[PDB]
Amino acid sequence: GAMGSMERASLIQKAKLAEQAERYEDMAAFMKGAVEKGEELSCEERNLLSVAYKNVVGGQRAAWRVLSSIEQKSNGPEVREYREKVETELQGVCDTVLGLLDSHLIKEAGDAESRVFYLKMKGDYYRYLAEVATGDDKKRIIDSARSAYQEAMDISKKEMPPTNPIRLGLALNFSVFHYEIANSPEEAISLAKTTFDEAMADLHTLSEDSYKDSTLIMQLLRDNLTLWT
Amino acid sequence: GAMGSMERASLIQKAKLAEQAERYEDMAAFMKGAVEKGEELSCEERNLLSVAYKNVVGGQRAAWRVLSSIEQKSNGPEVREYREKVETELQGVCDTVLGLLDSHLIKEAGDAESRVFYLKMKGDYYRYLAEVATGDDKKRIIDSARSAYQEAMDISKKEMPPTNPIRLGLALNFSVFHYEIANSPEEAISLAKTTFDEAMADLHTLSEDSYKDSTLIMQLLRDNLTLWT
Amino acid sequence: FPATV
Amino acid sequence: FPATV
Ligand SMILES: N=C(N)c1cc(-c2ccccc2)c(CNC(=O)c2cccc3c2OCC3)s1
Ligand SMILES: N=C(N)c1cc(-c2ccccc2)c(CNC(=O)c2cccc3c2OCC3)s1
Ligand SMILES: N=C(N)c1cc(-c2ccccc2)c(CNC(=O)c2cccc3c2OCC3)s1
Ligand SMILES: N=C(N)c1cc(-c2ccccc2)c(CNC(=O)c2cccc3c2OCC3)s1
Ligand SMILES: [Cl-]
Ligand SMILES: [Cl-]
Ligand SMILES: [Mg+2]
Ligand SMILES: [Mg+2]
Ligand SMILES: [Mg+2]
Ligand SMILES: [Mg+2]
Repeated sequence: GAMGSMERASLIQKAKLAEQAERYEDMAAFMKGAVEKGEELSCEERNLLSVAYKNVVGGQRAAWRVLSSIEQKSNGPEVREYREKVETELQGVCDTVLGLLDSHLIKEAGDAESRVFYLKMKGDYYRYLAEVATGDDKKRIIDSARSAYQEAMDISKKEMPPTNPIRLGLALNFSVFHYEIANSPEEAISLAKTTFDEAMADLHTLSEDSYKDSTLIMQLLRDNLTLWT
Repeated sequence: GAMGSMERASLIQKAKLAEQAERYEDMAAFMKGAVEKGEELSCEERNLLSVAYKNVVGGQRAAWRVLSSIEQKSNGPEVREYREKVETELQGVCDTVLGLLDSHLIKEAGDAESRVFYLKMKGDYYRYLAEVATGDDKKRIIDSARSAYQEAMDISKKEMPPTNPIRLGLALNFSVFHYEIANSPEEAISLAKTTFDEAMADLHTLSEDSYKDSTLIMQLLRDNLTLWT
Repeated sequence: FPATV
Repeated sequence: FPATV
């Protein structure tokens, strides 16, 4: 790792500076270096890791979608080659994240909160791989995302209240998986609705701060349901 | 050059695809490869080169400003180190662009339109170097930007009408140089006003398309003057 | 395109 | 910050 010579605390600090500078590729590299120090991550550190790579892969996905649409309208080799270039870099980022989860974030995560967070991430990055996959690896990728998401759901329902923001975001993303990847829009709609209603009924238990956290994600569930019905 | 094995036409095509995908680092790399083929650039190709690197260095400048402000409020080594990292990458991009202009875009540019375009770029990238420079290299950088801008101005006034969009943009940027780099706000204001008024008086000569081109840049001159008075 | 977090 | 092109 090019970050192996930097102190863990300095890597975290620089990840926070990169975030403020909207330098998400740097941020992700700093957080990768932090993970590779081998210690567990705190909640804030998990959020830093997730924000960094979500932004990196998000830009790659947006670019891939633009190029894929151009490629589709066109059907020279240039559009395909350049789509393939972006696709390969995107898969590389996903493989990097999944590698971090497998070596060794998931196995070392004892607390429910951390294990759910990382299994959700594993579902997310297999989902991003599935978006660009074509073939027999596609089915295996899709089922792998589902298994990670469902294991995270089972833990979150045992160990977290229905308003917990990681539980809510897991459900939000798994719902999107059902709708856009698994061709299961009724499953997606049922999951977002049940998640929303269960959280609504639990809001009475929350402080003002927790209420803010939970209703932010509940709004995204409602935003998707409005789009889907 | 990593792009040496790709056809010139394919590099241009991929630069246009990168632009649509908002992949400006790729775009700049494709256009660098195109320049390095050794042939002159057309107007569209010059615009592609300029847009690509303007976006790359623009992001670097925005990040540098965020980090420099944090550094300033703080006055550990981390903020300085990371500001220095971004600064070094920014200087590297500027050195790359200036290298392309010197090997050999400027010397091969016979037409006034092309020579003005490249001398304006040379002023711009020395200006970006000046923004981050501290010391005796700072003065030399500033005077170098001024000389490039002024040579471009002299050519543009001899060879282009006052509404020509490259002439207008040169004047816009040289005005900004005077205001923010040379500590010469009256020079900046005088240049933007005279440029604006001369162009206003020439709008009667333009087709509907040319009128659109010119008034777009005239609006930016007015935007800056409003900000400065 | 739908929201995810 | 002022406009440039
Ligand atoms: N630097 C960062 N980006 C974060 C630092 C911490 C943090 C955690 C614990 C302790 C201290 C800081 C974060 C906790 N998540 C949020 O606040 C949040 C807010 C709005 C929306 C979402 C959020 O998460 C995903 C979606 S995000
Ligand atoms: N058990 C809880 N309810 C939380 C405990 C902590 C925590 C804080 C400090 C230290 C340790 C834990 C939380 C930090 N906030 C978030 O993560 C957060 C906030 C808003 C929205 C989202 C969030 O995450 C994904 C989406 S939420
Ligand atoms: N791909 C691109 N980004 C461009 C391709 C061409 C082009 C040139 C000649 C022939 C064909 C295309 C461009 C000419 N500039 C503009 O239109 C323009 C419009 C608005 C504002 C600005 C502009 O320039 C700098 C500031 S920009
Ligand atoms: N002599 C002229 N007036 C032009 C000739 C050509 C041209 C077109 C095709 C082929 C060759 C030249 C032009 C292409 N438009 C631009 O460059 C342009 C348009 C709007 C705004 C800006 C622009 O550039 C910087 C800022 S402008
Ligand atoms: Cl390519
Ligand atoms: Cl650094
Ligand atoms: Mg140490
Ligand atoms: Mg443990
Ligand atoms: Mg050839
Ligand atoms: Mg020539």
